[PDB]
Amino acid sequence: GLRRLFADQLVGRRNI
Amino acid sequence: MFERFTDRARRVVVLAQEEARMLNHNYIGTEHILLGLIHEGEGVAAKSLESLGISLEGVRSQVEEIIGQGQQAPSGHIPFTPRAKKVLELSLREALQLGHNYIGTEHILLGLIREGEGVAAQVLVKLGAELTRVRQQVIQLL
Repeated sequence: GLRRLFADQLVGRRNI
Repeated sequence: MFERFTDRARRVVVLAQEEARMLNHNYIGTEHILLGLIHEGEGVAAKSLESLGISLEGVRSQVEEIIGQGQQAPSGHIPFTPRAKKVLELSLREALQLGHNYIGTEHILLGLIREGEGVAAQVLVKLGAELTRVRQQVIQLL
């Protein structure tokens, strides 16, 4: 994803 | 937002992350997106950059100069910088405005040019590619 906390499936990170 | 990307556009951002990882960088920045557009190799973006003389090696060397290799290998998945997130948002806006339902490599490059201020933009200028023409050389390939 487009944020910070944990891994997106492919690229980047996401928040809850 | 990834649901709207072409398979090759998806490949661009996957390669961008891989490049950030190789450089021991903690964020995927616009410069990594640029590297990914070149690595993808086949798309309108890669071809535009190739035809404007912008090489993987040229970009890598500029990134090494400007940012530098990090010391420690980062985690699996690396977050985007705010500027890179803005480039992806603008890539969607390019595609929409052009009447395209998908975001291709061309739109990622157009988005990068439109944001126009990050590390990628700086690198492109240092390598003698004015952003305006990149737009030109692109929509022409289109």
